[PDB]
Amino acid sequence: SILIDKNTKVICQGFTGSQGTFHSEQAIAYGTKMVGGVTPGKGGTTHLGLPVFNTVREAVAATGATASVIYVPAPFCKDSILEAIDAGIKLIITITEGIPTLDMLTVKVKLDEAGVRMIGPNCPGVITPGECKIGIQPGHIHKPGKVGIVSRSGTLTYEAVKQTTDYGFGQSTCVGIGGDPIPGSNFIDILEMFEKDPQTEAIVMIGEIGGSAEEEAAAYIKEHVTKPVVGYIAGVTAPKGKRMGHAGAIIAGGKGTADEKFAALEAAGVKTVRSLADIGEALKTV
Amino acid sequence: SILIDKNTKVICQGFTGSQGTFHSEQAIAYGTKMVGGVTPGKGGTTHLGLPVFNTVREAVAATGATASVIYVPAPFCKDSILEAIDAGIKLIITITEGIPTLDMLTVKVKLDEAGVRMIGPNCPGVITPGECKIGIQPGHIHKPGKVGIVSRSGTLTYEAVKQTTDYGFGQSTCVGIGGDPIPGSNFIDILEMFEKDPQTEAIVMIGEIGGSAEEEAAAYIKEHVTKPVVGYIAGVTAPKGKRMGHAGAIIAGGKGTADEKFAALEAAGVKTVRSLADIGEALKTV
Amino acid sequence: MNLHEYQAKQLFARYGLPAPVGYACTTPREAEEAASKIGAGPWVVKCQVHAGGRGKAGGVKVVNSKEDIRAFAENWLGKRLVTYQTDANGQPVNQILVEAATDIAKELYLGAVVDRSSRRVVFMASTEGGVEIEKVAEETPHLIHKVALDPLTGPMPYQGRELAFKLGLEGKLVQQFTKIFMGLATIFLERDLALIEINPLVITKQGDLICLDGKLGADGNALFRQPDLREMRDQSQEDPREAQAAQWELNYVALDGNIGCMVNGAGLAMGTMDIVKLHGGEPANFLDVGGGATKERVTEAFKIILSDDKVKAVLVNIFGGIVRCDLIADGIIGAVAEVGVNVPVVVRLEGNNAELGAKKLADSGLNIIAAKGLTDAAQQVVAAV
Amino acid sequence: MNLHEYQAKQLFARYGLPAPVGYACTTPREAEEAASKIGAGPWVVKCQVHAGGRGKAGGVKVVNSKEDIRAFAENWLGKRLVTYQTDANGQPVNQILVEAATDIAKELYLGAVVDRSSRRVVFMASTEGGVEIEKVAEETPHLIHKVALDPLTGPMPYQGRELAFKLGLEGKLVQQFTKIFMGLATIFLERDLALIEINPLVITKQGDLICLDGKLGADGNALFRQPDLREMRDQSQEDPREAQAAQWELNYVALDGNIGCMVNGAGLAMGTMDIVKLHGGEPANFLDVGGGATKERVTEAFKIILSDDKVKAVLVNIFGGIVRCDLIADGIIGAVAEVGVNVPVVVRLEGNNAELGAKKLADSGLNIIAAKGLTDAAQQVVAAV
Ligand SMILES: CC(C)(COP(=O)(O)OP(=O)(O)OC[C@H]1O[C@@H](n2cnc3c(N)ncnc32)[C@H](O)[C@@H]1OP(=O)(O)O)[C@@H](O)C(=O)NCCC(=O)NCCS
Ligand SMILES: CC(C)(COP(=O)(O)OP(=O)(O)OC[C@H]1O[C@@H](n2cnc3c(N)ncnc32)[C@H](O)[C@@H]1OP(=O)(O)O)[C@@H](O)C(=O)NCCC(=O)NCCS
Repeated sequence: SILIDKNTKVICQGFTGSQGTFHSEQAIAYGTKMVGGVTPGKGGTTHLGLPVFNTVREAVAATGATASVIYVPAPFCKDSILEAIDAGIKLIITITEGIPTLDMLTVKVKLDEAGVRMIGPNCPGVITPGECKIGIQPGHIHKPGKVGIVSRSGTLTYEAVKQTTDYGFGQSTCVGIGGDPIPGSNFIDILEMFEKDPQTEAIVMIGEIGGSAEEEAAAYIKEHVTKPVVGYIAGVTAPKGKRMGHAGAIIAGGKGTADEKFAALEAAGVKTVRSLADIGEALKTV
Repeated sequence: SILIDKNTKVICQGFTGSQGTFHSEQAIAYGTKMVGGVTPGKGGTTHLGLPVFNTVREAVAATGATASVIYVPAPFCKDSILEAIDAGIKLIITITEGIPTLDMLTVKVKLDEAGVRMIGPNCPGVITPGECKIGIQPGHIHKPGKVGIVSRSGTLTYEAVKQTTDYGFGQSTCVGIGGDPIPGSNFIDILEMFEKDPQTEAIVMIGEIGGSAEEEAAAYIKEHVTKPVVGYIAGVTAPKGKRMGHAGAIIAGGKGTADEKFAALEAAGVKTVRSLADIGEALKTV
Repeated sequence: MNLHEYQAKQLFARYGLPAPVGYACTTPREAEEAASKIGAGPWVVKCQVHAGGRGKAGGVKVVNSKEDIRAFAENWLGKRLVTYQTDANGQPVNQILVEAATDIAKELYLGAVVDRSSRRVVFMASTEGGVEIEKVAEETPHLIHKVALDPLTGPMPYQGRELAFKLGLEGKLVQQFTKIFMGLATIFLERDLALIEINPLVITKQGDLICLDGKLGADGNALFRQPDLREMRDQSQEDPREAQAAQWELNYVALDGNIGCMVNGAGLAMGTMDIVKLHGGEPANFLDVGGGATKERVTEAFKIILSDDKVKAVLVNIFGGIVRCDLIADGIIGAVAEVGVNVPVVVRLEGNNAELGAKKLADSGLNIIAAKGLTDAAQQVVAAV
Repeated sequence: MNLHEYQAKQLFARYGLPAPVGYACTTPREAEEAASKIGAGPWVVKCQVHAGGRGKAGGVKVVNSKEDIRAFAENWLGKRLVTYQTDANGQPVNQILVEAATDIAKELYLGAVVDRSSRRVVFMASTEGGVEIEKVAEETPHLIHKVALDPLTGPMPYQGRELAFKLGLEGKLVQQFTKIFMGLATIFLERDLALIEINPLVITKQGDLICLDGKLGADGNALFRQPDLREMRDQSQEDPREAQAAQWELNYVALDGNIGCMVNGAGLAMGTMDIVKLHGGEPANFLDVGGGATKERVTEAFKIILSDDKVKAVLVNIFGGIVRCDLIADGIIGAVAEVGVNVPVVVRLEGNNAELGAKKLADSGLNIIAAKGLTDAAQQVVAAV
């Protein structure tokens, strides 16, 4: 498993909001170790049984949490990511969609300089089937197992989760890297973790149009990944030039098409599947 | 010797200016390996026999220089430091006095992130008696030898240079860290170099009022410096609250006085000398 | 979102960057009165649409008399201009730009975009002005120089001189180019843009730099903090269904196909259209249900999709959500009767009550086919059509 | 350089930060007309000098009638106010600030400085308002909270709320404090300041924050890019000799002593006065020759130093330079005759022609003593005096 586990103590920034409440009730159900949360102004209260603090530092000194999940609207996201990092959290998982790209540009530089990890933004989050759920995914589809999944899309991840469960494989850790143009973690940061994960026997890598990370990964895989990777790319039928729902989903400059990416995955010796329906199958074969 | 040597190939940013011309003629005389220089607009010409380029990158690709000395007026300094760093120079020596502190604040952060070294600003520069002179100091006072000097003031350095030459010791490398509030290199970055320098047998450390670096060094010495260090601090008679010529020379907040610093040097087991005239003497004794 | 030329130009003016003197006009009367406010001609008259390739399409002319102004304005105002970058319908020209003609000595290219690969804003310059920069990259990629703004420091003049020199500019033009690099980088940052393209940036017969064309793209996600820019959007330039879809939290993009896809998830919607393509179908659109598949939301989605009339069957495909698979099947069954869909709908539900829901669908009696899995769902519509 | 209170307040206004309504006045007529422009009294009248400790010195009073306004203004305009932070002469009060009196519920302390140790701008807040923050640090250092602006990101609101909470503020005041933290950090950065001290920042009986006092320090080195701030300097608040010295590229600071020091190098000048102190002397000033020791520059230096009349001997001490040790000795010998120095001058020259130069001095016949080394030079003046 990578990133999170039965031991990760987590706080929620945006705890008393709609999504913050909702999806925190589910993590709690799941057995996730939510130790408390943050909403400025509401400190001193208690929500879902957990204590609510005024500033992330207050929360961290009180609870010892090292991870944080952020359900704060775009306009204040960058301030809440920066606060978290400044308070000594080492893992940030941001669900928030709609963050301005330039806000992300700077936060990423700070993330890296400070060595803090962010999953997201605009992402379903993270699950280690069996121990930890932080995110919005429906946990009843998962099963503790040996495949690790990284995706650039949420529901698309659920298709693969449900195949690898049905074919009996299950999952080490499912990771959604988000659909924005500049995410806090790319494929490479994540493939490197899976490769080093013993519970991880094969890797499912789901991507889509736009950018060049899949390509960038195609080439890191070839050189540094020894487990088998089955890759699927959504987008082949996408118009050139339009944003396909996800903010980073757009073929900009006649560049970053579905077909280029499949084609670069093959070379790296990746088992590209051209029908999302065959992820189960192909892994069976691996 | 530290930092520079008979092999360091150097370029000058501000080459065709008054000070740039003057002090470049002297380095050249000294045997310093000036390989060329930069003045935007004057590229394609030649000055003091050396080629003049339009951008520091142009100069670096042409000559292979790894050090640069900057004689560009305050208003454009930060842009010229940033250019140098971006063009792949690893050692910057800035003479320029009058740089706004906040310009220095940001440049320092960039220096450190990029691992480039700056000596200065507002400093006499650097000399390895015998091989290299970059700076404004009068080279005829020096003598190749075994004492290493770091100072927060220029002419004050000349007093010690001239004692250690007369007492027959001479110098490994003389380093002026500048008199501004936020220099690109402090005492500690430099003591660490001398300590590791075999040609360096004892260290002369000259400081003055304001800041707390001497103190910060007093405490690094105690733990990590095994050669003998003789320390002198100029300022004892300074009024509290006024800037004493150097921009960083001011007792701000009744803090950073001459006496505190002597007192913190003693503890570290430093041979404080209360008369600048006895630096020669005290080292004789060490 | 995109800006009109005349709107970029006016921003350039606010920041002190050079552009020709020009007027944006809405009636031919205004277009021919501009002639004498500008000067002696000749003049350039230009159709204002968001798309490129206007020059080639006839939407840009140099003219010699007020009479020819009035004539261009009369020939275009209210028409749709179709350019190689617009669709079959082109875009409505509701505005003409009349500016002073320019004495072109040389044409350069100055642009900036956010480089995903480096995670930086990157300005690119080149000597091949008046040409799709895409062609120049694959073709003479060495004829393009770049710099990258540093987030800690903001744009700096050495970056601007650096590029000025690379372009072989010398003298007052180096500084002139520099100021223009400083101003654009600042507009970029201050207004949350996503794209700048000055093509051509022109050296005049008189030795000055002047941005001749201007093409801005703002970042939709920052509009919450760019009120002025919020106000400059021209809806008329967009497929109205897209904006209509967004009001009900959906993400439509229309296409050329007989098969409709309603899915929850942009990644899933794309995977779904690809699965339909792959089994011989031709998807007619991307639709990504943003809010939970409520009845009312599900209904809208039907309207939008079926607004296109080449549509032959609808594939709905829903994996998960905050609405129970049985509740959606109701909404669907409902939408179909009330919106009056007369096309077969194949539906893949997957989640809670999936099986229960697929039974309500089947029993309904309507022409709604419950697929047994996705690959099945694909094959049936393709078949249905 | 320092700003007056009334000048800080006016900047605060430009950035939207709260301060009392007040008028800066130059004649008592203006001071008493302010009463009714402000409102009902009572009112606060305050002497505008750069120094602190005005309250204690009598330079700040609350008053109840226009008559008392006119009386304070008449009693101070043109006088020098001496505060525990000014010298023996105090500073000229050429301006009185008349503002509305304030309903003080609580007094906090908000300040920012450039922290050399961390190389960051650091804002410090505390609940002990109305007190020298120096006392509070050594005394109850835990009663002070700090944050540090990040250069990459600029001030952020979590830093402002963070501190609001630490001060125990809650509610609208947390946000109010936050806005004030955001505005000051921006003024700091945008105007190249070196120091901000709002003491006290006051919570009013009505529940709002208001900066009651304001004390700004700009960074001299940036004035080249702060034109407005350049214009706000009050020379009258400075020793005129310091500004006079700076015109001729010198760095004077006067002191209480009988012995003058003219040296080239701020580090050397300080080392020299310490060497003179150390051998029983009392230095009367710091003087750092900025430009080469030319005759004309050397002369000025004499005037400045000897402007003080407790001066008993002058120690000149020059190690190095772009002027040959013999040329300076001429300039000196010259200065002495032409400026008419009637005090012994001991002179240590060191460099090129040092020995040659010390001979011109000796032969001169004037009362100029050439020292044989620095320690010697010190002993002789101390002796001379
Ligand atoms: C982030 C998002 C979930 C917030 O929506 P919401 O919960 O509906 O919003 P609310 O206004 O209800 O709650 C936000 C909370 O943040 C709090 N808040 C604001 N700024 C904050 C800060 N800096 N620190 C902490 N909390 C903050 C608000 O005060 C609010 O809680 P409150 O009501 O108790 O005051 C919504 O913007 C969003 O991004 N939706 C899309 C999610 C998505 O599609 N993700 C992709 C996954 S594949
Ligand atoms: C830096 C300093 C030496 C410049 O003074 P100068 O040489 O008298 O100034 P000039 O104007 O004569 O020369 C500066 C040169 O920089 C050039 N220049 C300007 N910006 C530049 C840039 N970004 N890159 C390169 N060169 C630049 C100028 O064009 C000029 O050369 P030019 O005349 O051929 O055009 C002066 O500001 C200074 O700092 N003096 C104090 C030095 C000192 O006391 N140091 C402390 C040591 S203890």
